[PDB]
Order: sequence, then structure tokens, then C-alpha cells
Amino acid sequence: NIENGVAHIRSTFNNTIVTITDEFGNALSWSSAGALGFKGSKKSTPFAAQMASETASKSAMEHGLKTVEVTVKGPGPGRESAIRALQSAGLEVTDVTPVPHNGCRPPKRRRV
RNA sequence: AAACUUGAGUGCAGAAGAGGAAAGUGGAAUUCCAUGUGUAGCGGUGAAAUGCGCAGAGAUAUGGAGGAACACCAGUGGCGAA
Ligand SMILES: [Mg+2]
Repeated sequence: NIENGVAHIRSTFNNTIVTITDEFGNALSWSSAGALGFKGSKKSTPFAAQMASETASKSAMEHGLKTVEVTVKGPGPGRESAIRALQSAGLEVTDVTPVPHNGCRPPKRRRV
């Protein structure tokens, strides 16, 4: 039984991943678009992200979690959908996208 | 040959600068490593597959190693012969 928690959202252009934990960082339940049998372009849709945070939150509340914080990441479109649905699963809502200070060289641009 | 001070230098008084060389200090991020939680995919594309993963990945939290580069400031802004 844990009541205070943190919800991590990792939304990219290929997949949305949600991990729920306390403030101590130890996870309790996670889901993703792939865990719901979505493949490819389906795995990145904003609708398909909400089906993942809803699944994740229901498992964390089963442990007894009521208040969870939000840490969002990535430019994936499944950001509002995965965050609003956090408040839509009986969870009380009380940006961590890594930016470098000019560090490592990024890969070459794609000539599609 | 002799004068001159405008050109060109010097002196004096101010100011600005990513100009150069050397040695130090620091924060973010990437990768790898370890540890704790924790479970079924992660990753990737037009769509896929190769690839990694149940021997515990990816995610998350903490710590460590190492190299490289210096967000914001930042501007037909500045400096330099290039
Ligand atoms: Mg002077």
C-alpha cells in the first residue's frame, strides 16, 4: 500500500511508455502501446497512448495509489492524451526532456 | 642643400573585443558499468525487418568511469591578414 507516487511519461514518435513509482524511484507498474498489442504507426497514435496510461494507472491504484506526480519527456504526440487520462483514472495530479548544453554530436539527417 | 607638418610613425589620456598561446575549474547531455524497484516487450520505418530482451531488457532512482562539446547569453553583434 503506497499512496504518494510519481508517473513518468516517455512519448516518442514510435512509442509511448508510462512508468509509475513513488518519489523514491522504485517502480510499481508500467505499460506501453506495445504492451496492448499495437504495432508500428498504431504504436504512436495519441489515442493509443491513452489506452496505455489508463492501463498503467489502474494497476498502480490497485496497489492503492491515490496521488501521483507527472514527469513528461520526449516530443511524442502522446503527451496530452497520456497526461489527461492520468486524471481520468481516479488519480490526483498534483517536463524532463533531456537538453544538452552543447554536448555530443547528433546523427546525420535523413535524406528521404 | 635647406626649411615644413598635413602623410607616416612616437609620446600621453581613455575604451571595446569568441584576437592568440599555456595551464586550471565547472554544469547539462551521450555511452558504458554497478546497484535497488519492476515486467514483457524495447527499438526502428512509408510499411517492415535486422538488432537487443524473460539469463530480467527497455523504463525508473542513485552512484561511478570516460571522452567530447560548451544551452541560455547570441545580435546582417564583436575580434582577427586570411
Ligand atoms: Mg592607452
